[PDB]
Amino acid sequence: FDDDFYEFRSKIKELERRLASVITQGFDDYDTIYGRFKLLDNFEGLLTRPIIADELEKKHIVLLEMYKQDLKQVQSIFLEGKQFVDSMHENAPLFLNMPPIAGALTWCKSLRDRIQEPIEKLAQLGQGITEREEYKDVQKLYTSI
Amino acid sequence: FIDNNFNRFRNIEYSLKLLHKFQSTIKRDSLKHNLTSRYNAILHNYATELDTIQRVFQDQKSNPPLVRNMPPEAGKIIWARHLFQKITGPINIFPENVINSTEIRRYYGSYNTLGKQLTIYEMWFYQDWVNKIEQSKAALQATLIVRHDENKKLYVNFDLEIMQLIREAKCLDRQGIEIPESARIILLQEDKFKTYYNELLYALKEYERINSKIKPICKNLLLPHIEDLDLKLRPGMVTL
Amino acid sequence: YYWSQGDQRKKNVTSICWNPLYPDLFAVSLGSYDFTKQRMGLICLYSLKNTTHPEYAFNCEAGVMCLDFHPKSAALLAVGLYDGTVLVYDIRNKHTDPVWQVKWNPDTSKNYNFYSISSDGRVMNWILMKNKNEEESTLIGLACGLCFDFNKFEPHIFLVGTEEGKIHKCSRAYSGQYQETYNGHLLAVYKVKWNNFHPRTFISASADWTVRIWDSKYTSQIICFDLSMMVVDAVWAPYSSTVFACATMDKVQVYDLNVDKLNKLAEQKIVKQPKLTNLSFNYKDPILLVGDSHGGVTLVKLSPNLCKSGPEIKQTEDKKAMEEFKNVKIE
Repeated sequence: FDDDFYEFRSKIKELERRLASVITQGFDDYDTIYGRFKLLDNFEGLLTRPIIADELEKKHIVLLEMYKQDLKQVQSIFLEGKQFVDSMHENAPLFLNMPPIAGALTWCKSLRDRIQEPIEKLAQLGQGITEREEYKDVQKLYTSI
Repeated sequence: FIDNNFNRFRNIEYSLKLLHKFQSTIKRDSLKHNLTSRYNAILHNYATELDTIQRVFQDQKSNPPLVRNMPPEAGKIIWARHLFQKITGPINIFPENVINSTEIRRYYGSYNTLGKQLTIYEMWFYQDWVNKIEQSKAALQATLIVRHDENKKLYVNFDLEIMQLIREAKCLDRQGIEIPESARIILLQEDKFKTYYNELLYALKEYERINSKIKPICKNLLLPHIEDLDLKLRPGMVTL
Repeated sequence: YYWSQGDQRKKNVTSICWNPLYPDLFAVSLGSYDFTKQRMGLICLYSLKNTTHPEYAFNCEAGVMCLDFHPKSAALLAVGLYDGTVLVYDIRNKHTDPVWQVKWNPDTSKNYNFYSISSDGRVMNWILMKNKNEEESTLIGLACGLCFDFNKFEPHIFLVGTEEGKIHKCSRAYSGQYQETYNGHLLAVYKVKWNNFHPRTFISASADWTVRIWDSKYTSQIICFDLSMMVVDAVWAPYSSTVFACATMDKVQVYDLNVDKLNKLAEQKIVKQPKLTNLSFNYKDPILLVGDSHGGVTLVKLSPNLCKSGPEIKQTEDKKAMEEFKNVKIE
């Protein structure tokens, strides 16, 4: 059994290393949230193997930190005009097509959906950490948001 | 080959490796006799190597041409420590095989004298070194390091502080010496200072490139924009 | 006789290397102590038939070390900067830790990977087709030693001698896959090479002046050989003979284990200039080239010791088996 294991663990781990390199590729491939999440919803049948959870449990922390920034960036976009154009809950009505309150509500709807999307992911595994403590810390804040 | 026990090598300790090779021979107490005659060659070439070590120490660390990333003091104390460790091997192999004849003890006397002297000299270098930084900081470096600013170019104010604390933390960590809290934190702050000075360097060079391209034409739409690109820095922000 | 003193009268030779693409081409690196002269850092290039002075050079005030060349052919030049950064230059053209070692990993499909061991031990590696090279690509391996030798046949595996007195081994799949240590003599080793012949034989040399035949197939070293000046540069000779060489203090001690015992086969002091620095043998001719601590260059030729031509060639695998026999003898 232990020679079985000496050989098999080393080799199966070298294969888990291709899997971990593709955990790295997760970000290494795309620049945008849904490119990254194309690749993340790509790794669904991945969740049945507790060999990826190693580099997951490793990479999860930094991934959570990066994701938390993006949600806070969305909140900053909501409450403050961004650099490329002024975007705010006030929504300065430069041009009117439908009610101004209506346009502002559409903007806020888009943003709240953008906020809800990552939250559900973290409770999961392929895009989450199975509700670790760091997740609860991020979660209280962004739930308040 | 009992003579070859040394002759295979020009070093005592490799002769001792061959002595350790000779384990089937320990059944007969006649090699031990030749071993007893050879213990003197052991001690004598040990003495030769440490006399070379002595002329080495007499040429203290400042004399040889050192090429590295270690301050003179850290290199000095580490070279003294390494010489002490190089001496320790001999002075420890010395007893328990030739204690009976005590020639080894006669030589261990001088070697232990050299060791105590090395301890004292290291202590002196440390008196010159350890609190040197504390004095430097508490006098002229920990009193609100002035951030780098510009009048015509970037003026560095505490580059010396930067380099000093860098080398301090690096060598203390490498040699396993305790780093004071003050040293560690003014080091972190120097890391901040250096990163920010590099970024401001890049920004000023950007303005320089833009001006290098504007001035060939001297257009009166971009020259006033250049004038508008002027800013003012008050003393309150020199500690940001 | 090409004894180059381009500036380098106040410099000190840090490295000498040859070129496979141009077998008649050699590149040298030096470090200067006097800043009152031409420039800072050094990479000099010159051929065997060219004028004594370096024919081509690269001018800047940047101290440059950790020099290596493009593996397929001399088209790209890589250097590991003193501040942990890395630079690359087109040859066909006009961090709180320094880097210690550098290596190309030849991937013929495209650009060729770059590995730099830093002065703390940790290894970095990356490569990018855009060479203006951007260190944005990066990978980090938990490495403890400074000079990492790689396995000739299987480049992913590597070893190193650490200051802690051991010789670690590992590979590229995991930086923690195989974290045992070679304990041939178990000393603080600072040099490693590999026998450029049939076996998977390597060598590791310690601060305690000890040389160590790490046979990859073993955990206990073969011939725990032993000689002063083993801290410094060691090398396998570009001959069929497994010739060894150590060199400091304008003195070279040379071993031809293919014809004699582990005692030194030759030794030579040089009176040209004191404190010989880095050397270079080329396979073509025994015009051995060397630098000095004064920055100058020189060369000599001793052809009678070229080759023995019968025992070195096909009896060398038998000689390595004989070294393993000497191990059984040690036991």
